[PDB]
Formats: sequence, C-alpha cells, structure tokens
Amino acid sequence: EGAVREVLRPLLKQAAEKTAAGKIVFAEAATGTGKGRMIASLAAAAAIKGDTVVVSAPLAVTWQLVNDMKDIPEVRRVGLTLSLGRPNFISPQRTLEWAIDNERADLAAWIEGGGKPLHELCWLLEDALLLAEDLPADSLLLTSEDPADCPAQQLYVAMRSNYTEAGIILCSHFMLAAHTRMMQMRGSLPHFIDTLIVDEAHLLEQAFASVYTHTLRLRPLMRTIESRGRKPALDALKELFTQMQVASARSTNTSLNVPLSDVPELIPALKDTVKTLGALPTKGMSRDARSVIRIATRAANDALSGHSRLRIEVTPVHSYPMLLSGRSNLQRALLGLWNATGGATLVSATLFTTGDNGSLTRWKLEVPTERAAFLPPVHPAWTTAPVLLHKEFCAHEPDDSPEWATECAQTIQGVASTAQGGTLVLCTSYQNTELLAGRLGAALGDRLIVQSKTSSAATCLAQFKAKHKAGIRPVWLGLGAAWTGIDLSDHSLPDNPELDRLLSDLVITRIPVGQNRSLTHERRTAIGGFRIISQEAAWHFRQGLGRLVRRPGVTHKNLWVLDARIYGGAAWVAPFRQILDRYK
Repeated sequence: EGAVREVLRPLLKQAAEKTAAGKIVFAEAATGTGKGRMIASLAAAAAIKGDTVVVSAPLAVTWQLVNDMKDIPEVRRVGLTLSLGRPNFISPQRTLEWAIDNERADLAAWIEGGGKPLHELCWLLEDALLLAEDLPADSLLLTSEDPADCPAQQLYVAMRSNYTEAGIILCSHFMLAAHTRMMQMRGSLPHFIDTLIVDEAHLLEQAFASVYTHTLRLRPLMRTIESRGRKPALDALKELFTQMQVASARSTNTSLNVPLSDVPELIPALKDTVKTLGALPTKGMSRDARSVIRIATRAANDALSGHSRLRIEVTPVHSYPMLLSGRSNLQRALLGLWNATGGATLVSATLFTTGDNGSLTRWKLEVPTERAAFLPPVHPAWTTAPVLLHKEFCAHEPDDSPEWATECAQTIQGVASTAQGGTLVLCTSYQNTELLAGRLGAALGDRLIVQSKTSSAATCLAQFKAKHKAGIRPVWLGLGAAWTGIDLSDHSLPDNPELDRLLSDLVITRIPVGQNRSLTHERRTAIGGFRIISQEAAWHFRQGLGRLVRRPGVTHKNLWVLDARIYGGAAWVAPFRQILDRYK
C-alpha cells in the first residue's frame, strides 16, 4: 500500500473506498505519476479480503505491473497469475499469409523472425497491431483448432499448464472482452469478478469492439477450399464475392457502414455459403483448414443476424476482398461485464473530457450512472512547466491541398531548424502525410521518417529511437497511433530526466477532428449531435499532446500547434484553446 507516490495517495483512498462500496470509479491520473503502484495497492487490498481480483491491463504494460504487484508480500501469500487466453495470440501462419498478399513487409518480417516482443511472450496480438493497424484480428487469432506444432499454439499450451487459480488474475483487455462475450452467448475467468482494476481504460472500449468484429476474407478461404462439395462451396463464395461489388459501386462511398436491410443483394449468397461451407467434410480436412472454415462460417452467420452493420472491400478499390460485420451497440456486452462486477477502478491518463466530466467515457463503456463515480483529476504542474507553447501556425486552413501542404511544410522546416532534437509532427490523414512528406523531404533526408501503411508506427518509432541514439535530429511525420500509445521517453537515462532531446518538439498540424471511425462513436454522434464529435476530437487532442511530457523533471520541450482554425477565432475551437491556455 505504501508504494504509491505522495500526490496519488488521496485518489487511491477514495477509489479503494468506493470500489468496496461497489461503485465504478473513474480515476484519471496523468502519465508519469506511478499509477502502477496504486494498481498494486488496490489489487492486493481487494485480494486480502478474499474476493476475486481481476486487473485488466494492456499486455504491453503487464510486465511493469507484475513488477509493481509482487513487491506486496500479500500478493505472495495469495497467488498472482496471468490469464493468457488465445485471444492474446495471432496465428503466425495466417498472419504471415495475410501480410504477404497485403504487402505489409514489416508484419511478414516480424512473423518470420519469430514474432518476438517489440516463458517469453511472442506472437502477441498487441505487437501485431503496432505493426498493422487494420489487422483483421478475428480471422487471424489463435483458436482451439490450430495445429499442436504451431508455435503460438504450443506457447499458449505451455502457459495454460502454468495457470493456477489464484487471488489476483492479470488480464489483457482482449481477454476480458472475449470472456464477457463468451458468457453472453451461453444464454477461463471468474464468472463474477468481485473487484476489477482496468489500467488504460480508454482502450477497453475498442477491445470490446474488436471482439465483436467478424471479417470474411474470401481469397485465403477460396484457396483453402482448394474433395466433395468443391463446386458448391467455391461457387457460393464466388457469388458472395460478386454481390459484394453491387454495393461497392452503389454506395456513395465504400466506407459508410450500412445494415443488412439497406443492402439485400448479399442476403442469398450468405445463406448459401453458411450451408455450403458447413457441408464440407471435417474428416478429410487438415486441422488448420478447420480454423479458416470455422471463422469464415462464424463471420457469415454474424452477417445474416439480428444486430450488425456491414462494410465491404472489393474490386478496384481494395485488392484484398473482405466483408466486415460489427455491432454498433455494445450495451448488452458491457452491462454483462458490469453486472458481474462488484466494484471497479477505471484508471487512465485520459478518462475525462474537461475537468471531471466522465460523461462521454461513461457512455462509451456503458457504465450505469447509479454506479459511476468521477474522482477529481491528478495533473501536477510539470505536465506544463517544461513545455513552451509557441504562436506561429500554417495560416492556410488545413484542407488537404497542395497549397496548405507547401506552407505547412515551410513552417515545419522552420521548426526543424530551431529543433534541438526529436520532432513529432502529428497529422490526421494518410494524404496529409503523403503531401507533407513529398514537399518536406527535399530539405530533409536521413532525418525525415514518413509514416505509411507500409511503414508501421512501430517501425517509425524504432527508427526515431535509433536516429536519436546516433545523433541525427529526426523529424517524424506521425499518424494514427502516434497520438496515442507511443512512448517517446528516452529509455536509456531513466535515472535522470536531464535534457531529453528524443522528443523536444511536438507539432500538431491539424485538430484531430473525426479520427474515430468506430461504429459505436458513429451511433453516439447520431444520437447526441456534434457536441460529442467535439468531445471525441478534444479527447484525441489531449492524447496527442500527452506524447510530449512523459515523467516528472523534463526540460526544454516545445509545443507547436499549426492549425489555422485555432487562431482564426471561431467558436467550435473553444475547448481546444481552453486546453491550450493551460500552457506557456
């Protein structure tokens, strides 16, 4: 209990209390405040009382979390274990195959190299998601029908051997979501979690979302069908492929997620497929082909079903044919989680939108308001003290045009000249990256790091690290996952914050409006209006600004916000300027 830093001592004692009361606590503490110490204290406290403690954390931070939690002597009496279900592991074979015919050389290399971390934990889905953002995880996850000699399969078996029913179960958000959905469908986790601690809860929602996303990928399926039932199964898939195109042109864009009612052209083939794929003999099938037919049938069924929304990728737009089916409402699934939860402490650096307003996060995770509790935030002054906010900005309104691209690249070149070290330059579009890359790369080589669909966020991260260690002054056109969850703190030199130049300049080229393409946020925006478009945008803005200051004691860091609309004095940019007035 005594581990926690002094400033987090109050937020602990409330959160431990209310969770004992049965409330769902929203504990927001900024990055670099020793949150893991608090997590350890709460988990041990609820474990010594004897009721089941489950701490769900992104598996990337599970290492430091166990390193914090085993320093409590009570978590040695009462056992600590790690529930590592197959939802944590991809299929190396299927993932490598998907990487090849989608030309993600980074992902293919990582699989070939052994799936090493970015027993030892390999083939991790979170690492693969660092490597490939749009991974169709549902059809690339380790299943029960995968070969015993498949490396990920046998690593999972080796860990299932070491699993002992214990007091504190450490968990990934994906394991939690998969367990909850499995419980949902009846009518390796405790069927009633008495105490729940969710680190990095801002991601938990997406986890649940991914667990309900079923994807039918027709090319590996057709090649797996390679026997009795060949023409019917292959031609059912062929028809399903040919009907996927009469909505890939009918749609005003390929990207709007339509229900099954809007596009009935897919209804027959689906049915056909579901039976033809089911007609094939399982005696006469290799163990690994069972997985690709099972997952395909499950996706096709979850298409022709009560509550699901669809999207298509076929023909000239997308070389890899793929039908996606996701639920737009996660109310039943998250309420099944919460009804099986006595108390819960949602912990993250970003739970609130302004002050202690947990309303949007409340609605995201479908917490019942009678249980919610918004404890006050904990943001020490050093989150803004070393930072120096500047004024200059690309006067051209960001409209994804060559004029804006050239002028913004001019401004970024100036920043690069004054830059004393690593520079992050966050964009909101692949196109914004393409343009800025082309115009800004004439002046910068061996310094420019351009994020791309081919060049993963992880590859650019490692290139930033290495170009820093050698003495180059690197600029990174960051994108997507660069706003959230890339740690740009120099990992050497921990014992002195000193003058860390790995991230000296952060550069917001554009306000992150509409970066959330999830179905759930689409429903929310439909119901509640533009105000939560703005709330989500300011949420992403907070997270992007959170890249810079990672721990107490840093110096000479510079914030740059190049958006024209922020200084144009309009009304909607008000909550952004409000978080900007907190600087300099």
